[PDB]
Amino acid sequence: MPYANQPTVRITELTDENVKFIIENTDLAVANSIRRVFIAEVPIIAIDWVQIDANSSVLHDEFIAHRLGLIPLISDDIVDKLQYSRDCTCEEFCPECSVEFTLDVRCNEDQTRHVTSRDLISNSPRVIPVTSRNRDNDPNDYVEQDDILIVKLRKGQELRLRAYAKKGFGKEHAKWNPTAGVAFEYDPDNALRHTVYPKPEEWPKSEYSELDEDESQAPYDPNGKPERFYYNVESCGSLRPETIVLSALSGLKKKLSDLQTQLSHEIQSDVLTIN
Amino acid sequence: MNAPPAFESFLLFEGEKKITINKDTKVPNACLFTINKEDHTLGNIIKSQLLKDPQVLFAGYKVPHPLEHKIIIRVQTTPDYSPQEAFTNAITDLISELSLLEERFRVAIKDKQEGIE
Amino acid sequence: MAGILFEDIFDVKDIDPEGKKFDRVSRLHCESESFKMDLILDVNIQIYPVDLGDKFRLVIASTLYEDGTLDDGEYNPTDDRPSRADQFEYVMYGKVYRIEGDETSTEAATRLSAYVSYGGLLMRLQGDANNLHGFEVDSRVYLLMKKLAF
Amino acid sequence: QSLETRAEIQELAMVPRMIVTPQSNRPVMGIVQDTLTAVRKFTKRDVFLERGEVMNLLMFLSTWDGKVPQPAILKPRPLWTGKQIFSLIIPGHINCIRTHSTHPDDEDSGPYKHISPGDTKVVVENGELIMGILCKKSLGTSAGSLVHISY
Amino acid sequence: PSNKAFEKKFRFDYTNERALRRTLQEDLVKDVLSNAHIQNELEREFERMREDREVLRVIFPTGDSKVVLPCNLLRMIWNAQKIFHINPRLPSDLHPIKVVE
Amino acid sequence: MIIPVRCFTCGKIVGNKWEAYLGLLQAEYTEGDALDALGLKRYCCRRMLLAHVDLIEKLLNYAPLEK
Ligand SMILES: [Zn+2]
Ligand SMILES: [Zn+2]
Repeated sequence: MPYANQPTVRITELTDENVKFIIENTDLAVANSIRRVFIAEVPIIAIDWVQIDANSSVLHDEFIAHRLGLIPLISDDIVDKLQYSRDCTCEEFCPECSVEFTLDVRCNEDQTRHVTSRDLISNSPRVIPVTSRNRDNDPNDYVEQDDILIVKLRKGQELRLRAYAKKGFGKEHAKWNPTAGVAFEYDPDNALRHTVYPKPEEWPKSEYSELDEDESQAPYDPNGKPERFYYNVESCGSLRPETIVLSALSGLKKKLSDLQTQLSHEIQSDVLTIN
Repeated sequence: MNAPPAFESFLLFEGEKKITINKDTKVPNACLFTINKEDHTLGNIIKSQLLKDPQVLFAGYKVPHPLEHKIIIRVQTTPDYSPQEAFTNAITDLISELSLLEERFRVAIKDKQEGIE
Repeated sequence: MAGILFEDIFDVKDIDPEGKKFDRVSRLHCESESFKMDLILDVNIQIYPVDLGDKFRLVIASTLYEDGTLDDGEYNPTDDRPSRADQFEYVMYGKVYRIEGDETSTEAATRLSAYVSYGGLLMRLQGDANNLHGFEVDSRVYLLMKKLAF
Repeated sequence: QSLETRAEIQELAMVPRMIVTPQSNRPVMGIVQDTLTAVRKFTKRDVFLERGEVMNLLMFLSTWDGKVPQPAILKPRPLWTGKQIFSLIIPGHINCIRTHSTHPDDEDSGPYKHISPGDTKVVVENGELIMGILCKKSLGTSAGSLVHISY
Repeated sequence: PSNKAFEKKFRFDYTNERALRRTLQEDLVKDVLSNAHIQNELEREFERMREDREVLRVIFPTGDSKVVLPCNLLRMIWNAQKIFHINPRLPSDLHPIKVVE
Repeated sequence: MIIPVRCFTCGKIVGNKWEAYLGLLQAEYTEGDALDALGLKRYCCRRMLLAHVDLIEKLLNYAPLEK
């Protein structure tokens, strides 16, 4: 339609972790809905079934199962071709809808052993390993760098289990969050008066509020509308930041186009003559 | 264990339609859409695209209850244009802005940034 | 153009009486150029920054389209009829709820005060030759402020 | 466990009938906590709403007429005052002056000083809120609250 | 309070002070100013009001005017005025005897 | 009982930063600087680690890791 504006993007900054950008000339409802997709709708792989062969550790089993689900997983190369479990024709699991992990450790040593993310092995090809320690040459590598201490073991304890990771999205459980956090900010100088400051001098100025550099603090304009939203998406590490954004928009496109097909389905099946 | 299974928050049931349209009994050229298993994320944005249109007299949505996944969208248009076509255009236009946003973001990434992969 | 019930250019005596105030509303105290009328009116100071010392032109009418009823509103953006002065800078819609004047003795009916309510924003007007246009029933009054003169 | 006791309950002990208690002919139940604070804050006549939010509030209301009211401010841009949207909520056309006794003003001698509307005192007429701010004395378990008159 | 004040506010005068010969407020009632019977019956009404006022002073010696009673007659009159669109400045259209009976 | 994978409030993974922290405190008495080097900017992620108590260490010491 003629009244759709071309918004606009600018990437301010990009790292292996963060992606920080500005969206301009668009609606807040768009900005807010797109921020919500970054959390909930972007799909990923995380452990979903844990089968415990032997567990002599001082942590109870369901605790091991909890810590273990929550650990992060690379998915970028494979999260797309993977299908959803319920949709897949197979009974239980298969190579085509899930990937398998195996963990086997025993404390035969006199010193306390730690159980870590590297000790967890993918029966699936090393296309989808755990986040930490693989292709590395990583300056983020410090001391142990176990990514997670699944448990500690004293001389005599042992741990054997199987796990099946599956594709799903954050609306269903928090283990599937593809974000470390999501900053969102709009109209930093409070031109539009969406908040009303009592004694405005008592508030600090963000890094986006530098415009008048002065201390005049918030010049008013009532003819304005919300424009130019600032973002800073931050990667949990399990999916690189730009891929989070591109997959979010596509998923949102997929969800919208589908609602259009059902709305079409109303005009095709049960001919739209009710109203 | 009186808690519902978490998938039910978003998975469609085989005995329910994705969308339903009912006519208003009060005023003409009003319509009521029921969207099942879809929260504020879809609803808030479709409300805004309808408000953006200049021929929409009224547009709004309500999620009747937190515990029940369902939203309703009521729309009222001028005595000339039908509310269904406005809804069709509202998504299609929204599809167009988001596609252009995805295009513009991707090309923006295509800037000589060296950590794109 | 709407049929005119009342029309005059007023000058502002004060913008903050007693001082209790609020914010985003201000209570005007005014005096008419015909000096036979007085006026008190609440206004949205946030979007229409008025100031003391300048004469403002105000008009009040019960209609917009030609010279007939229309209070059925929902206001309808789609109307394109140039019947509206629309050239005015500040417009408010409301009803008149109360009117007052000496009404006891011989003749009585001496001058007149009218009380109006624009959605919670109040107005008080005093007069005499405006008795044909005042009520304590009937909604549909529009308050137009324009030009702010020179 | 039968239609007979279900009939008896529906007619005698059903909650909506239990509003005004025969102990002291007043409301047993009124608008309480946050909503009560939120009503005061909403009815102050410095509160203005733009087309988008008014429609959403209209949307949450049940027995809405279907017609959208004309905003108390036409220009530069349409705005509805808070009193105006509260006034759709009042059923039919009940009436009551006062029924505020809010801290406001100057008890005993302020209303006698010009009736400079002072906005404090609440007046409702023909089912529309004309002026004032709503509080526990208007909305609460009061003898003359809006709620009592509505019943 | 004040017997004189009660008399002033309640009594329907017939001597008609030169303030619009009954043609103020009331309408055609200017035509029933010449009626003897209507004068005696209202004079009878006022006679009951002095006797009621006397009994009511015995019932409530303390002098409180707050009593529990049904209907709330005054709010009803307001509901009545508001709906029929009654303008209190316009002249009346009501016969006093219709009211008393 | 051992530091949780991912901070409650937001999600930033945090168990990985525990072993690193005991090393920094041994090196320096700068809890401010220690938390900073680990990258725990915002304080929700910071309370997580700053307020943890590693009970596991006392718990492991029982011999009978056999029942
Ligand atoms: Zn499968
Ligand atoms: Zn955190």
